[PDB]
Amino acid sequence: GHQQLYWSHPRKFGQGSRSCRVCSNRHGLIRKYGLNMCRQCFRQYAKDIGFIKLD
Amino acid sequence: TPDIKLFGKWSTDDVQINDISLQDYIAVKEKYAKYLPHSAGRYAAKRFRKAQCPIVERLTNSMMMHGRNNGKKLMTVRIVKHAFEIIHLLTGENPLQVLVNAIINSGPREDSTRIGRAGTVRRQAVDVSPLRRVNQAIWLLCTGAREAAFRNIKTIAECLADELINAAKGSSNSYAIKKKDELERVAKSNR
Amino acid sequence: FRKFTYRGVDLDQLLDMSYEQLMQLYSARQRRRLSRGLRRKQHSLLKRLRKAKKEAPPMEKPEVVKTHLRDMIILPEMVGSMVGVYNGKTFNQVEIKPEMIGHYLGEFSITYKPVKHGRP
Amino acid sequence: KVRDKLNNLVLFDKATYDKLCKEVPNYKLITPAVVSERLKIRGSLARAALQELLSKGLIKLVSKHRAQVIYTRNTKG
Amino acid sequence: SLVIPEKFQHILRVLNTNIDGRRKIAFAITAIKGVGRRYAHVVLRKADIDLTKRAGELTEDEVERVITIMQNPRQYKIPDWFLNRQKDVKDGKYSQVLANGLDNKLREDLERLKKIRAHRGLRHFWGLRVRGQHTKTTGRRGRT
RNA sequence: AGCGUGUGCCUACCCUACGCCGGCAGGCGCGGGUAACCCGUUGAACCCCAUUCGUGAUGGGGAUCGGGGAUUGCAAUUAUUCCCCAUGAACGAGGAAUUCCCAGUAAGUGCGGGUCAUAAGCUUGCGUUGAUUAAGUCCCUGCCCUUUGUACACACCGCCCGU
Repeated sequence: GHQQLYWSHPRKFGQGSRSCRVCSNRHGLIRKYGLNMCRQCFRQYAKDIGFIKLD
Repeated sequence: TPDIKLFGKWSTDDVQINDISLQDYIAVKEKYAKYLPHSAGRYAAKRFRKAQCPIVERLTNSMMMHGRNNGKKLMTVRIVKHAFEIIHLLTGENPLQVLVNAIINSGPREDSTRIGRAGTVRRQAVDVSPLRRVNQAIWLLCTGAREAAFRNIKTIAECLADELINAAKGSSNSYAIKKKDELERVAKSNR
Repeated sequence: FRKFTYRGVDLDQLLDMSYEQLMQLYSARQRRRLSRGLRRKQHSLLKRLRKAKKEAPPMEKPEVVKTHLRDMIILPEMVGSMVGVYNGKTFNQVEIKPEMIGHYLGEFSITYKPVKHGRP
Repeated sequence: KVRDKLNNLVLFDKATYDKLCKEVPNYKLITPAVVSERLKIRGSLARAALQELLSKGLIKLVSKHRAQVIYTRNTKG
Repeated sequence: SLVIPEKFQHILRVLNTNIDGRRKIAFAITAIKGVGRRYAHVVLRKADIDLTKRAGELTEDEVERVITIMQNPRQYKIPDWFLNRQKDVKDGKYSQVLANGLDNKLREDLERLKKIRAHRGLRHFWGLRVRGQHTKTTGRRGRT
């Protein structure tokens, strides 16, 4: 029963159901407004998104 | 018709200041006479702009201490008004005159300064500025009423009432007069 | 000499009743657990666990069956059964007394050792 | 440094009632705090006695509040 | 009225415990182990006794009615969710316990856990915390 | 009152007015919003007024612990969380020492966002009430410039003499 017990674990909810869409890590995710990455990747690619640190 | 700025129900006129050194620092007469002890603000901005504040407003502002009472201006105002009620019904004297004569009688006129290194006990006698006289007088009245009204059945509207009249007659049964004359005794002990 | 009674009913009375009223005979969490759904999605292990419990040794000490399921609520039908449940390292072989009802297998297998401090 | 743990009576005995009725309308300031201090009774008991004296008409009201109330004697003239 | 009444009972001896008579009846009965502030108002609402009287002037028939409400609260229309001991593991009855059934039933439940050898019983036997909280930083008054 | 947020790609998990049932935690058919339109005029808290309490480890304080009921999830036991009744410990303004701040500031008080299936004693923002003291100093802890001294330069937390 390798096929039916290989990934029968439900990852429907929880932290590991989502991941970073830049580098695929599961720590420090930003889910607000659907960015779906960690803080470092947003800080590195924040200029081309259009977010400016005016304040 | 604004014939007289009646402080709720007390008249701000016919009040006598006995000391001439506190004449321009206590403003209750004919210019800084309000209906309430609560004004707007911009009074602690510059250096000497707090000398133009009404004395009952300064007492109300110094009434609130010890964490759980900061900002509650309405509650201190109604303590002040009730205390004025017991002061008027208790002696037969106008309550603004009792406030003026207590601050003059409870003002420490000579101070000792800590001088030297940290730990050594040396005091040098200096005299107290007239603004600082009023300032420590109000602070002493407030802390005397505060430590009188603590873990006691007697309310703060009565504990504040007994504290000024004991300072007004100089009976030295009040706590402000107690620290005033031990401070004068310490300043006199080493000059 | 004392006879055990649970919720006003007897042991054989508890055996010869069903889950539809046994949920109200249980507590709040156990009613929610049994009323959640069918024991099919992950509890086919539980299905074959009560099957292996329904396997009957003869009139002696019953044979021990061991499992990794710490989330098993003690049914009344499995009183007087011999079981060792996994705490992570070994199997604590425990006798099912007629008092187990309303609990888990994780209630009766300790994980941490009781600490005995020495010198700092 | 004497403790003197106060044990206030929950209701009036004989001497407290006429002591109150002869001395409390002869005082300048009357509040339940000073009545409880002078007559060694409870705070709510002093409030009930002062409400009775107010209903009798021998005490005039000055100001009422949820914290404390202010009472005074009648004019002797 | 405000004068002390005759045979004003000072110390009330109810259910072999000591009860002061100087306290309010909604609060003087709360000194009994097992009954608190919330359930005291319901008892003096089922019985026709006002909440404005002290405990020291009540007499035998009203305190006897209150003791009946103590011992048998179910048929005086007290709701079933208001009770402290519900759905018993021994017999399955709704009851209110007043310090004797309370103390001996808590003792019997603790020895039941210690006999059944659940980890709640082992933690009660060892003298630790059972509700699952951190012990590393607190509980410094455990042992010397 | 003011910052906000709201049906998401694999990705399913949104914010909610209104009606009934139930003490409550909660449950079902119903309508809006992909947003200055709907929650929403965001009937927030502290405050204000009126009773009860009366110096009593007390109606302060809610730790510990027993029983019961709902929600999330495949799964709660080492109690996820919430609700109900009991249980009512220490604590009487805190030693030596030490942190932050000077105007809508400290402080009191609550509301949003982040983590989030279930979710704030943390953090970032927001609003309400709203002060005492001071317009100075180099004494302490340090910083900038000039002059001088040095056996230091891995730089005084350095180097070095003797039993």
